[PDB]
Amino acid sequence: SLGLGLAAMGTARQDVYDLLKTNLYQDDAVTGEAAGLALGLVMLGSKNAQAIEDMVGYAQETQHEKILRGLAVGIALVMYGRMEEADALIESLCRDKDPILRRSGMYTVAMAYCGSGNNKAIRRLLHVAVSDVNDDVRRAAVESLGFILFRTPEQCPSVVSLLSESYNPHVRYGAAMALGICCAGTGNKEAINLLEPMTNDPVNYVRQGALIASALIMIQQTEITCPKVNQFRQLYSKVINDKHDDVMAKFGAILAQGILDAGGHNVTISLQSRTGHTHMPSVVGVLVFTQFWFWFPLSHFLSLAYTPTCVIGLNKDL
Amino acid sequence: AVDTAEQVYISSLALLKMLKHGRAGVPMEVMGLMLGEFVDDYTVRVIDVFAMPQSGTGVSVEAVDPVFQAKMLDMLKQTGRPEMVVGWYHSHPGFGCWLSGVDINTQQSFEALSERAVAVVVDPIQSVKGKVVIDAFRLINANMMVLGHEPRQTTSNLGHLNKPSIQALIHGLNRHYYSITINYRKNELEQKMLLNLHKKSWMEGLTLQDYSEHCKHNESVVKEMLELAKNYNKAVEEEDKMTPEQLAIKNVGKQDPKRHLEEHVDVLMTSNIVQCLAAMLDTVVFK
Amino acid sequence: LQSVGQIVGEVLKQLTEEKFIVKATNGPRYVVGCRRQLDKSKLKPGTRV
Amino acid sequence: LNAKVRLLREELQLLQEQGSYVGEVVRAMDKKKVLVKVHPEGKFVVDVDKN
Amino acid sequence: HNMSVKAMRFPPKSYNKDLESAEERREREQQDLEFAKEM
Amino acid sequence: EFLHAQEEVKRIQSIPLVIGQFLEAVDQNTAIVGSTTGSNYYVRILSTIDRELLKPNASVALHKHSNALV
Amino acid sequence: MQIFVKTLTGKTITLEVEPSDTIENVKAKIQDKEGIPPDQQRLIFAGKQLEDGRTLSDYNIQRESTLHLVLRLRGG
Amino acid sequence: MQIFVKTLTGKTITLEVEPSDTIENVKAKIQDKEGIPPDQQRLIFAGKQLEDGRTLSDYNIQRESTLHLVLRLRGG
Amino acid sequence: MVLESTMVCVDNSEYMRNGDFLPTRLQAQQDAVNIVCHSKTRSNPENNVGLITLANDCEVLTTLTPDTGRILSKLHTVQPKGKITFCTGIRVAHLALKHRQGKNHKMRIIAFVGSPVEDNEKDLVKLAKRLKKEKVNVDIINFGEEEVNTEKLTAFVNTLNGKDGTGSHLVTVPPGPSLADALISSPILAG
Amino acid sequence: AVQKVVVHPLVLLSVVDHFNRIGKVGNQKRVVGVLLGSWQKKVLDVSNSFAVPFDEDDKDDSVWFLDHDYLENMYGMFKKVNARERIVGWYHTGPKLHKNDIAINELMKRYCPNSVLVIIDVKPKDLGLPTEAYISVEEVHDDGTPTSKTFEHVTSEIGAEEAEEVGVEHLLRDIKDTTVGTLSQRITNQVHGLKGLNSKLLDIRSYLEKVATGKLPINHQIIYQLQDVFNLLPDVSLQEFVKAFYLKTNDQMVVVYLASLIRSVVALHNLINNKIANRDAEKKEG
Amino acid sequence: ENSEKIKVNKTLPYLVSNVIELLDVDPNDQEEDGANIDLDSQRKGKCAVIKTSTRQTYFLPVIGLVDAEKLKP
Repeated sequence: SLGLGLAAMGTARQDVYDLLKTNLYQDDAVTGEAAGLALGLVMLGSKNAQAIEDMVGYAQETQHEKILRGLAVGIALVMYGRMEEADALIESLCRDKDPILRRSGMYTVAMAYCGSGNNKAIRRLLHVAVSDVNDDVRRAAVESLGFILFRTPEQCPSVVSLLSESYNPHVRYGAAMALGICCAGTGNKEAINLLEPMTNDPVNYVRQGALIASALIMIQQTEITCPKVNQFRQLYSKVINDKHDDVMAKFGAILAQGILDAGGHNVTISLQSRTGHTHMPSVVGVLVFTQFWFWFPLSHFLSLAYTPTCVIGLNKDL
Repeated sequence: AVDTAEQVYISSLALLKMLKHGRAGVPMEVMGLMLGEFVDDYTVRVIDVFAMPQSGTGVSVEAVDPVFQAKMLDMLKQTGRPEMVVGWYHSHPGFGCWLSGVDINTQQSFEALSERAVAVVVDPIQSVKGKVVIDAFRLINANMMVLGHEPRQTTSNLGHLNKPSIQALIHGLNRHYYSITINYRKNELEQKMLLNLHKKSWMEGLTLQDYSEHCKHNESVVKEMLELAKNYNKAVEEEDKMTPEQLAIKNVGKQDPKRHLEEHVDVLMTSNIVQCLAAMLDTVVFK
Repeated sequence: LQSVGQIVGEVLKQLTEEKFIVKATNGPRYVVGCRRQLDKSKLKPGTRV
Repeated sequence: LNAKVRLLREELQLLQEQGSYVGEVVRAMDKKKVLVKVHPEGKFVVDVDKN
Repeated sequence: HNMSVKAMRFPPKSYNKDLESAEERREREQQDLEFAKEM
Repeated sequence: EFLHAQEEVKRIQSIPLVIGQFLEAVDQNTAIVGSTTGSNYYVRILSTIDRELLKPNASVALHKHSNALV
Repeated sequence: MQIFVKTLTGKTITLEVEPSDTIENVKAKIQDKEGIPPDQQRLIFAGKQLEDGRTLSDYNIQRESTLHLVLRLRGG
Repeated sequence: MQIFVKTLTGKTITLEVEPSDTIENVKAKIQDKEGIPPDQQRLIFAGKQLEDGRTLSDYNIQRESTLHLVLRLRGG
Repeated sequence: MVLESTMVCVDNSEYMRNGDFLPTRLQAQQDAVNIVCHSKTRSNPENNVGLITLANDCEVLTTLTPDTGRILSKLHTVQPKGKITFCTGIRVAHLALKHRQGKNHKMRIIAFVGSPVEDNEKDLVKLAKRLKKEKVNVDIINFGEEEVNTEKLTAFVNTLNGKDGTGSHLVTVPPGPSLADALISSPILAG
Repeated sequence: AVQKVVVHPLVLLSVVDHFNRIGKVGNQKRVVGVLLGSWQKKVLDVSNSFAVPFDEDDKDDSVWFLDHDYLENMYGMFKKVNARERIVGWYHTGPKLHKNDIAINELMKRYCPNSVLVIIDVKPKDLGLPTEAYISVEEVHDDGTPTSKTFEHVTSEIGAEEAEEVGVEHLLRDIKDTTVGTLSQRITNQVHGLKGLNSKLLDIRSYLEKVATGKLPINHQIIYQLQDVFNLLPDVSLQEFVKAFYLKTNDQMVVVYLASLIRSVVALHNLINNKIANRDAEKKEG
Repeated sequence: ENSEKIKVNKTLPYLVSNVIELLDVDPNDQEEDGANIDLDSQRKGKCAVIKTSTRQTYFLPVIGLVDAEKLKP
């Protein structure tokens, strides 16, 4: 279901919709979430009303949480970019009492308004982070900001740098990740100088988050292009050797080692394209990557954001 | 193989039952049995719990006779609740949470009868107004470390969100058994009816507080306001004649007029406002 | 073989309903509670427990 | 307000750690070592923190 | 009272000093805890 | 949230705790106490207690493990 | 011949037996099937807790009847 | 009136019932024609699980309605 | 092998004070209960019986149990007064036969009528067809100052089990004062 | 006889569970069970319960089935694990008391002659408490019978024990009023009182219309007490009352005056301290 | 078998101590089963008080492997 959903994404081919429907209805805790994800992939951006009404039904009433924890992505992914047209869905999801659907609403409002800082989107998304009772949705809320801000990196430090001091660690991890994902392509001189104390926070997994964000923001910088590359190099090199530092921290260091030298240095992220348009496959890849918190083998989806960094000449079609 | 994501769901009713039973046997280690269902290989629900009769050794307890539970496990099915048993619990008062060297033995046979079994432990005297100290454990076979493997092959972050206490880790813990995360199953209806706790009769809201004692209370409070006001200006004059570093010490032995004054203003205003509003509402709503 | 002994001490006073201040036979003093079943009317100061 | 709340939350974990004795110093020795006396015990030869 | 309280918070500024207990003491505490738990 | 965290710190005041005598205060939130075991300690104090009741020779309670004023 | 037993997990077990089989022989067969120490397991039928020396015959048991098995339980 | 029971095996069995019938009796018919004992099932109806003390009318089920059925293995 | 559960219904109306039979009527019906309960016990030991009684209003003296001693001692306590209320008796028996421990047991009513009753045909047929849907089996003993010519009871067995189904049977009064329990000894088995 | 009853919350959660648990089994409108508790002086304290199988058919008011020996031996089982509790009553969850209920009581009275009936409403829509308590009495009247048998009202309240209160307080994470104090002293009170009184008067009118017509089985005692109620209302307009009311409020205001003055001067001192603590420190950065 | 079990409790190092007392106490008025301790009540024999060489005093609700009939202060 993973392979087929990826390879046929966005086609809205009917046969795969059929087969994934019948695979979900089994109500099994290891099939139904993968079917949900694959369905989201193939149904990409269709805003298909009957399919949505179909797939919300099972999610309204099931015993197994895994399926909900999968479909929470799919019901956002089907809804890409329609902006206010999706509002009717939003006004339902944020009304739900089940925490997983409230969590999904965040991803949905994020994916509906990508690249545009619509005032009501930022207002509601920021509001819910301050006031919800469940920490996972409080994370996902601030996590969503990066998608709706990324066209104006100079803005985010004006807001995330306050919330980075939240007492509870979930909000700190969320804000650090939102910053790291939003500006990720540019070695911004300001944002980086927030992350050093985060790299020394007593909570281990927020340090993991901070290391990931740091290694992401810098992907092709050099010591002349920003004055910090060697610092983070040697930080990774020490913490990966240290025999006493925590697991679920140095895991982040290993991933940093990989990402910073990914693809022979010949690659970078492209969530903004040089034509001025947004580039869906990198958006999907990075969103699915952020879910590694729940299920490790999704990390491969990060590869969908890599793009070559070259110029090539041609004289004839051959 | 086992994993690092398994999740235990407990209802409110099991919680209140366990707290009450554990607190009643406060000097000793009481016992009980818990029942529910394995909805899947990743999650387990416990729905209800019932106590058990014991003869107590000084250190611990043993279940006196099994005829009791053999009766109970069919006595109640005449009224629904057909669930099978899934685990047991005992309470450590103030010690902390761990499995003793014999609790482990008792868990051995529970697991041998069903490999998914669980053990639960609670602390009824350290738990206060929140943060009720509950934990869940399961044994691990030393065979796996003889191979040099480790249990609980891992695929997810969500198991590592908490750290064990030093006291729990001095005892066996990871070298003998491993913990499982817990969460609370709820529904809106029971919440909607539980919050009625300390609601009160409507009539209580419309009482006039015995107009003869009210003035006595008022012009009792005013007297100590007098005697404090005459002691305030000394501490105002001494504001700066000494090193401020020791000024904290100037508080410690001797009550200060400023902080101790304003609580009387709080009392007086809070009383005299509502006493006056209620009289107006009465003098309008009746005739 | 499973029995366990108990310390002997002397009651000094009662603080609240379930907290009492007691003295051991060697010097130390403690604040501690009691079983719910004992007749707390008997525990006048100076009794041995 | 956030800083004071965080400090209050951390106070519980901070307060759990162990205490410290009080002693009377007799006279100092070479290389940052002194001699101290604790009243219900014998005298010790101890070293000095960097501050 | 409201008039006085309104202008009280203007002078408090430049309070960026925000430290809890330490930076490197956590490693020492963890090492001591591990050493105590070993024995 | 601060009200909950304010009343969450009373786990420390559990049932078995020793009794000592207050001697003096070196500064804020730190003091010298003498346990009835027979030795003197230099220890920490808890924040929420009232600082106007620490008289020269009053009687206080200490944590059984940490020997911290409670 | 053959006999059944059930237990509080909902598990059932089936034993080839003969009426001459002693209760201790039954316990032995149970351990041979599942490994439980014979002293932690206890048996009940007809409201009566079993003892070792009697036999299926003198227990008046008949084909395919179902015993109850229950476990010893202590803290410590 | 007719309803269909799609088993996990893919086999769909024709069940004749009425709105006055009860889920316990549909389970009875299921045990009758497929042998499976009445506690070994869960009835899913592409939604919430069915409950046995309820009539077919309580679920607004109508002629030719279709349902899927899953086993309920317990223990091991 | 069939597993059985039976509610036995007993009359103690005023007319039960009659003693036209050789012993007091109470003794005859008591020994009838004895024989039927023993027969059901030996039929299968896991079978169980419960005791219910008719008067001006019905009463239950034991819930369904495999024991006999309680039934015997309670019936020893019984004393006859008041009218009879057959319809209510059958309906409450229908309630008590549900809420059953052995759901898979088949259900049996045994009934004695020692007195006349002003029952209504239409109500009894409604009840009877209801119970036929319930697929309950009734057996009834007409005796003493009988139901005249079995007149309603016949239609009862007609409307209930007893037509298109041999689950339910009417035994006429053995008119001779000899012990009816000895005389019904075949009819309960040749039911 | 008995002056008030205090109910612990554990029975509330147990009943709420039982209702849905039976909802599985059948189309039963109502459920019934046994209440266990203890006595002090004239006050009853009730703390634990278990359900008993029960059946009823709306065919008529006189065909219902309660099982004896289930209760008989279940109480034995509970006795054998806690000796302090005695059977002390029974409960059911009907929205209002039913016609059968008195004849139900005459059954179980054999187990305790003081037995009391508690109603627990399982579906709240309203701001009254969910409980009610009723005790049986005979009452004499001129004619129609020497005595009727009648349920009459005993006052009831919810309480909590030391540790069950901790348990419940752990669960109510999701809502609290912002601050206890004068805003709680009002909004948690006066508005609720006024709403309750309005609902009571509404029910009075609803009965009075169905006595002006409808079935109208006129009962004179109602009219007697209503005459008392209407006679009781005071004349506020009397001059000698007005002079007293002014002479009281015109005194009460002085204390608010004085207190507000003190509050203002303290806040002023606090401002002075802040400003001088700033101007003498800001200069240090040059 | 049980005999050798006793043999292993004895082992060897033993504190020495003096018997201070010999005492005789009777059960509570109510002694439910449930949670109840089979030691602080419901032994018909004596109970003792001892003084260790380390100057501690302990109550003993049961004496152990020695018959009280031959102990004296």
